[PDB]
Amino acid sequence: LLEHAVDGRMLFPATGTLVLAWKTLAKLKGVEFEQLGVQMTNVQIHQALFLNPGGKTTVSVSVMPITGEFQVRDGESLISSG
Amino acid sequence: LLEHAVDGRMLFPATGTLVLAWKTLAKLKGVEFEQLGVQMTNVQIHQALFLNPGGKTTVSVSVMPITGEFQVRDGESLISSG
Ligand SMILES: *P(=O)(O)OCC(C)(C)[C@@H](O)C(=O)NCCC(=O)NCCSC(C)=O
Ligand SMILES: *P(=O)(O)OCC(C)(C)[C@@H](O)C(=O)NCCC(=O)NCCSC(C)=O
Repeated sequence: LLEHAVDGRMLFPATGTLVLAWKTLAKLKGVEFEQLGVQMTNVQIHQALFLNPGGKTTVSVSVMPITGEFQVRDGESLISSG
Repeated sequence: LLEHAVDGRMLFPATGTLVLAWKTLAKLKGVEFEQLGVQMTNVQIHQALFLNPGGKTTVSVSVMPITGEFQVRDGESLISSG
């Protein structure tokens, strides 16, 4: 993930919030993420996680059980929604 | 809560889900629910909840941290939203 930069700065991909919501619904459904067929709609990105070499960055996903609304919150600030 | 029936049907009050959502937000915030000023919007009572007299009913209120989307549910059935 360090090999994805934009003008030197190292950003978290915009498709990383899809594989994070897709790996959190699979857990919610008790299935392996590679055996679940998902369809995310109206995915929005409000900020950009700033990676850093030799460091650890944490992010909290939260998928609403029935309806299917998901967050990728990083504390109190939203990094993505859909 | 059993002293509220509609032609013999003992239903859970529509404002019952308002308090459950109100108390859940306070528990998420850590504050006491009586010290919290809330505002629910578009509270749909998706389906009716028939309270079981002389028994116990379970709900699974869920509030999204930042957006505020709350949801009262029982198993895989939706009972409220907003
Ligand atoms: P201002 O114009 O208010 O800034 C809005 C920003 C922060 C740009 C926000 O709306 C945004 O789009 N952030 C970046 C989204 C992102 O994660 N992009 C990186 C992955 S895609 C790639 C080719 O960069
Ligand atoms: P169908 O046409 O799908 O029926 C929809 C029903 C079952 C009517 C559903 O919308 C429903 O039960 N809504 C009522 C929720 C409710 O009971 N609210 C008030 C609490 S009881 C009271 C006023 O005594």
